[PDB]
Amino acid sequence: SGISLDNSYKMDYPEMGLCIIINNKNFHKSTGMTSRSGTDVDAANLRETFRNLKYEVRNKNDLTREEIVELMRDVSKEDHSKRSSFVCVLLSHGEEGIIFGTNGPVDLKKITNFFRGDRCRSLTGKPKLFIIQACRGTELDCGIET
Amino acid sequence: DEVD
Amino acid sequence: CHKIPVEADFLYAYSTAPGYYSWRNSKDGSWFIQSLCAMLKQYADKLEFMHILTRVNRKVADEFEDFSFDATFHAKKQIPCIVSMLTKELYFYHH
Repeated sequence: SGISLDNSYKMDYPEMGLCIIINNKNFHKSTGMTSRSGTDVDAANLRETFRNLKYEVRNKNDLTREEIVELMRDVSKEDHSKRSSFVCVLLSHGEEGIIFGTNGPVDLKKITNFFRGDRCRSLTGKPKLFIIQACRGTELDCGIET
Repeated sequence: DEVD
Repeated sequence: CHKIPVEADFLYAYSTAPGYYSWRNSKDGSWFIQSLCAMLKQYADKLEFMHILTRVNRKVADEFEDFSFDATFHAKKQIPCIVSMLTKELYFYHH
């Protein structure tokens, strides 16, 4: 055939891939974390948006830290050979490097490590997208008028 | 408007 | 004939800059997710993903500013934070 370029990810596998949405709205009272009013609007918008991009969307609601880790582990052990990519959306409280389960924190590195090139071989070489709606600390941006 |  | 880094081919689309709060509207959803979904709907058949996310950065930065009765929290702004370890361009369409 003619000249070939390899500058873009192959996105014409039989499936676009999974889109896992973790929607944490209500937190255990003992944590003191506030309920995240509006997050259901986000979760519905994401489900529809990624549906129209032909992702297999799985919505999860109000997961403990243990459930988040087990979910990510199990998903990373699926056979993604026929999938072009992987998407995970995290909607929760957070601080720098951390997202909250309903009962306590999860290191973001623990979640993403399951999908490392050596640990999820059926996603090696494929784009792994993590979309994170969560705080990263407590600083406020005062802005500047233009 | 709320913070996360 | 070679290895790739185990950290290659990840993209982290953070709603806010390191160290910062992220803003969520109780009626409309979060500023970032509102904007991300709007830009994907408009541009996923047209633009490479980093350029989509740059439009999201612009929309969040330009179009949102919070209102609060609390002077500490009033009139603040947000910039999302695109963290790319990707090694290729990403288009959601093909062929």
